[PDB]
Amino acid sequence: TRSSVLADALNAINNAEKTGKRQVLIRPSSKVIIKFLQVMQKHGYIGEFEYIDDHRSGKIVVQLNGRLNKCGVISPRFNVKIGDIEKWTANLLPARQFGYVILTTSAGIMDHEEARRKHVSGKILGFVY
Amino acid sequence: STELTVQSERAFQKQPHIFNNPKVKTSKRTKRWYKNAGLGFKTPKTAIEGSYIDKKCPFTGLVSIRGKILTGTVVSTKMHRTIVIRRAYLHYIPKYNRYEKRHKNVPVHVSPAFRVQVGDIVTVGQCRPISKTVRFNVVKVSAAAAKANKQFAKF
Amino acid sequence: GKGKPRGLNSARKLRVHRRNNRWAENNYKKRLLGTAFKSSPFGGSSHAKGIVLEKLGIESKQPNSAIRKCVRVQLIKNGKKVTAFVPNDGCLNFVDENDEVLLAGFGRKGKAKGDIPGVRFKVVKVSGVSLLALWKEKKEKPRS
Amino acid sequence: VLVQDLLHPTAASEARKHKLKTLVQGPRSYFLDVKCPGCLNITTVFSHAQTAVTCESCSTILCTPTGGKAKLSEGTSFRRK
Amino acid sequence: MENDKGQLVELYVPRKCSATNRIIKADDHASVQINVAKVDEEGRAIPGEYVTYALSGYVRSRGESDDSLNRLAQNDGLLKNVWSYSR
Amino acid sequence: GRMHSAGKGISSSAIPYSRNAPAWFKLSSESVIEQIVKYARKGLTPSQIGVLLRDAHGVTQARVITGNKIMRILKSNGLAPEIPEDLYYLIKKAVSVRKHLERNRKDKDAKFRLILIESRIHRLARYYRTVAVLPPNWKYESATASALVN
RNA sequence: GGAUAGUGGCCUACCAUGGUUUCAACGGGUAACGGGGAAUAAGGGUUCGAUUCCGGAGAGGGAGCCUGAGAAACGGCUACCA
RNA sequence: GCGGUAAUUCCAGCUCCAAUAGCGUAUAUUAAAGUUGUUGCAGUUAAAAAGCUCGUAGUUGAACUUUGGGCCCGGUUGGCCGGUCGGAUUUCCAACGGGGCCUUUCCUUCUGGCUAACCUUGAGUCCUUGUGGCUCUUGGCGAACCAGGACUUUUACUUUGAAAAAAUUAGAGUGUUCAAAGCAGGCGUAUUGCUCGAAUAUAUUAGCAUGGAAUAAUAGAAUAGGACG
RNA sequence: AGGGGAUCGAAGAUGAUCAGAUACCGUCGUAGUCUUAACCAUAAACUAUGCCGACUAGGGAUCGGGUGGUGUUUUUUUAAUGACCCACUCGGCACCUUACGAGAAAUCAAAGUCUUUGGGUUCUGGGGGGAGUAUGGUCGCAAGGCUGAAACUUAAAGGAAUUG
Ligand SMILES: [Mg+2]
Ligand SMILES: [Mg+2]
Ligand SMILES: [Mg+2]
Ligand SMILES: [Mg+2]
Ligand SMILES: [Mg+2]
Ligand SMILES: [Mg+2]
Ligand SMILES: [Mg+2]
Ligand SMILES: [Mg+2]
Ligand SMILES: [Mg+2]
Ligand SMILES: [Mg+2]
Ligand SMILES: [Mg+2]
Ligand SMILES: [Mg+2]
Ligand SMILES: [Mg+2]
Ligand SMILES: [Mg+2]
Ligand SMILES: [Mg+2]
Ligand SMILES: [Mg+2]
Ligand SMILES: [Mg+2]
Ligand SMILES: [Mg+2]
Ligand SMILES: [Mg+2]
Ligand SMILES: [Mg+2]
Ligand SMILES: [Mg+2]
Ligand SMILES: [Mg+2]
Ligand SMILES: [Mg+2]
Ligand SMILES: [Mg+2]
Ligand SMILES: [Mg+2]
Ligand SMILES: [Mg+2]
Ligand SMILES: [Mg+2]
Ligand SMILES: [Mg+2]
Ligand SMILES: [Mg+2]
Ligand SMILES: [Mg+2]
Ligand SMILES: [Mg+2]
Ligand SMILES: [Mg+2]
Ligand SMILES: [Mg+2]
Ligand SMILES: [Mg+2]
Ligand SMILES: [Mg+2]
Ligand SMILES: [Mg+2]
Ligand SMILES: [Mg+2]
Ligand SMILES: [Mg+2]
Ligand SMILES: [Mg+2]
Ligand SMILES: [Mg+2]
Ligand SMILES: [Zn+2]
Repeated sequence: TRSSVLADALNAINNAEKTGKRQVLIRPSSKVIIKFLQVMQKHGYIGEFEYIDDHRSGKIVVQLNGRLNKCGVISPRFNVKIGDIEKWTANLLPARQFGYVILTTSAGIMDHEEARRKHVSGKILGFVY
Repeated sequence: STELTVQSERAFQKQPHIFNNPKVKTSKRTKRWYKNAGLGFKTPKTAIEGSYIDKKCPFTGLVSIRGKILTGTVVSTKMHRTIVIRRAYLHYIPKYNRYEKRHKNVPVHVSPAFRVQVGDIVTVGQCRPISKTVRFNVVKVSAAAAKANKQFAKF
Repeated sequence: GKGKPRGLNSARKLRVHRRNNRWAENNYKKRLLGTAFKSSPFGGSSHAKGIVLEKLGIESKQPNSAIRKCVRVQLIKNGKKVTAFVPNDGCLNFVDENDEVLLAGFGRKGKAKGDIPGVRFKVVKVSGVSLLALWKEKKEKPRS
Repeated sequence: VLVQDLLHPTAASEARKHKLKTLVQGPRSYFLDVKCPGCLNITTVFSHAQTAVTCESCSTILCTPTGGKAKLSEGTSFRRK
Repeated sequence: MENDKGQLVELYVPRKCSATNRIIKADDHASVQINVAKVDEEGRAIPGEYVTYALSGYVRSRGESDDSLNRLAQNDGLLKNVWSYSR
Repeated sequence: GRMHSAGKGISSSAIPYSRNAPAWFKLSSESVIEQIVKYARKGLTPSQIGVLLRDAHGVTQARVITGNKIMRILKSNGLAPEIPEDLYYLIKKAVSVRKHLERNRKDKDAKFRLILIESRIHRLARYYRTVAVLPPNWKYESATASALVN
């Protein structure tokens, strides 16, 4: 049954990109999905999106360009200890110069660079490049 | 646990050096001593209103509370005036970078000032060795029962 | 995801499971059974010293044709009886029955060398001296 | 395909879809007011019946149930709301 | 892809699909650059003057070349009807 | 989906966006709640009521015209039964299935079904039990269940 | 209650029926003293630590004890076994 | 894999290679090994999906509850000037962050002790035409925390921090003649002394202390045996 | 252990064939083959392909359900029916073409969305032989089932495709 609802959204986005498309209807949305979709958008990897409102859990239409190669989810939200973040991005980001590991801290869902600038840490969500 | 009789042993149960002079006609029969264990634990009224004798009671008896203060959930109440709690906790395995569920059972003395049932979360305070295994004392009930009266009959 | 539980508490499953499958490793099983110490002629040790019983003439394996010149040795610490190879041209002339010899491995983790069948050891010294030196001429075999 | 509007899709292709795969799901059943001119008043009936609905006063009939929409009974009228 | 002090380093900044904005890399000898000519007052095709679009091999491979062309040209001004943003 | 079979049927009411209204619905809270209880009094199940109220009357959903699910209205009027309705209809099945298996020990497939039915019972109970709607220590027993449903 | 430097089934009376366990009790194995650490170098790991420091245990094997502030001591005693 | 008569593998001579006060060999272990696979394996046919379903332990488990907007305070890098006799701070400016406010908004709570802070103002004013500026008592801020009472749903995570042996490890300083080391040493009036050292970091799992309130659990009010007085 | 025992037919006996012929082919035909009560629990029990969830691509048939229609055919007086037809839509058993993609390949709408490596979970494998052998446990009347090693040996065994 439906496990990580973040998982399906991320995946669907990736396949929409891979098939050379420009939209995905995603379902069922969630606080966490928006806040994630939000961080991508902040950095160019998608366009604008839209919460549609079935009186259920929601749908989201994402508009995307093509700047995006991959946006995965880290399936168990491991804990990360301000130092291990180095080792994370190193494992799953194509170069030191760009790309983001986004994660979840006590002070909000934020990519690893804002995470480093605010000097907080927490669990790990997914990633974008 | 105690309950009833109170003077039910071969020896006379009493509080040490808490003399009550029979010459002096008094209205309460027995003079009773008590304290607050401190650290913020209310000495429940059933300890002051009580007539039980338990020298291992942290409010009415001669034990001091110091060292670890622990909470755990009650899973055995079959031992007269003592119980066995379970304290769960996950345990971190590095190499796998995940934890596994573990637990331990701590035996702890329980004064007739509390009325503990299996399932109650309880806080205990560390002790001087009180029996072969018990090194703790029930110091506060955090629970109640778990909505038992809301398991009654039909409409 | 196939098999392996990905969960965040599944550590215990994940460890145990490994524990189990380590046993399919030939070196891990060998180590923990103590096959070294239990079976196996040498004590677990690197060499071992025994006494020469008979001089043999092992015929090689195919597609080789040879007679391979070896010695049955009875390990001193052990009594265990073992057949060992005597390397280099001659050398079977150096030994003689009832002489002491220092056996060593063949560098194959147990397991016989080439066309020599059964033999898992080789001679290194006799009467305390070394086949090698003897072979050259740098040293001589002791009195008796 | 490749680029289109998921948000504002055509009334017709939406129309033909399954009631669960529309943009926001809704029913496609309806209610009606039914008459059998022996009487003067009008019972309100759901397009899908299960219960063979009887009229207010007379044990007459109205509709029978089926796999889906009810079969209305013989001499009857109906408006929809 | 600059450098320490400004200075354009690393050669060849590639083209790009006008449909998908993926890179149109060298051995993609299956992609296409379509030059649509600019016209003037009464026919007349103005030699050497185009509105152009580049479509990645992938896109033409997937058949999406004729639909995505439509959209591009139409919403750039050289079609009216033909295409519909909705379905 | 589909717990005890390999069926994959999607199929469900598709509830309306319109959380209130229908606007063309006259009557009143008063009107319908009374209608519920009179049927509940005939011995009807909250399901049976919803259905009966759906076709004959115009009750699109009972929870709308009265912000209250049909079961809660019944409880509130004391009409709630001992055990829940679904739980009931499961038991009742296992009782009929069992009765058949007594009469036909040769039917292995009945034996197989009964397990399934009872497994579902036993699981459902434990849910209800967990959330205190069923007394902790409730228990479906084959012997006793036949007297239970009837 | 007795015993102890003192808590404590430590031991004894009386009384009760408890304590642990698939979150692995109990049992077996260890060619097991535990740590600080050692070896291997992308990382994650894997293997090792009798052995210069800290802790513990022993003095051929067991038990017992004198003296003493401190030993159940062994370059102390007593006994048995070897 | 070579050797059964011209052996590029043996036994030698010559010449030649590699490492060199050291080089071979045996045993063990580590790397190679993503051949134990958390990172990270493989299971149609190569080794490997239990004949089938049910099912307890175990692991896992949809969405939803203060978001958005407005105001103030004070930091640390960086620019454009440098005022100045390499570094300085104000105004201009961006940038990234911390604190506290008001928006219907418990901050555990009463009973004083305490006040640092402006709704104050009591005077006016250094001085750029004045809200640029702080001293300054007489109505009017709580929380900054003392201490006494009365009570408090439980957790996981993460942050900073305390407590913390040395030697080892990483690593600063120092020319043991170099170096492995060592923790010395360096300066003069080398006749009566001057002087820099003997750092720092790692120290995790547990326990303690503190900041956070996302993610993930938990408990709450339905036969009202509810909540505030 | 009863019944039943038409048929075909482990075993046995035969006729031929053969150098031999304990077989293949032919005949006789015990057990069996069917059934009740009880055991046994294994099959290449195979799709040699775990289950739940998501996403990624085209096409025509068909099976069950449904909806839409001034569709065809049924005549009667039009209908009502039923069968049929055409478009859609769920959920089936499958075939076709592609293949963005995957693979050592054959091939695969999953065997895809994997070095751009993480949705959840179960099980099994770790060179070949030794060997499903020894042993202990356990189930069974038995036959046997489940669990299930090591010593020793060995440089390949194996898979898919190619050319002969
Ligand atoms: Mg007892
Ligand atoms: Mg095996
Ligand atoms: Mg022999
Ligand atoms: Mg010996
Ligand atoms: Mg299931
Ligand atoms: Mg489904
Ligand atoms: Mg249905
Ligand atoms: Mg006692
Ligand atoms: Mg007992
Ligand atoms: Mg185990
Ligand atoms: Mg030992
Ligand atoms: Mg040691
Ligand atoms: Mg060790
Ligand atoms: Mg030793
Ligand atoms: Mg000693
Ligand atoms: Mg000795
Ligand atoms: Mg003894
Ligand atoms: Mg002694
Ligand atoms: Mg001595
Ligand atoms: Mg001594
Ligand atoms: Mg020659
Ligand atoms: Mg030669
Ligand atoms: Mg030579
Ligand atoms: Mg070397
Ligand atoms: Mg990991
Ligand atoms: Mg492999
Ligand atoms: Mg196979
Ligand atoms: Mg299978
Ligand atoms: Mg959730
Ligand atoms: Mg710390
Ligand atoms: Mg230092
Ligand atoms: Mg027969
Ligand atoms: Mg025969
Ligand atoms: Mg014959
Ligand atoms: Mg025969
Ligand atoms: Mg099998
Ligand atoms: Mg098959
Ligand atoms: Mg299809
Ligand atoms: Mg029709
Ligand atoms: Mg060979
Ligand atoms: Zn009527």
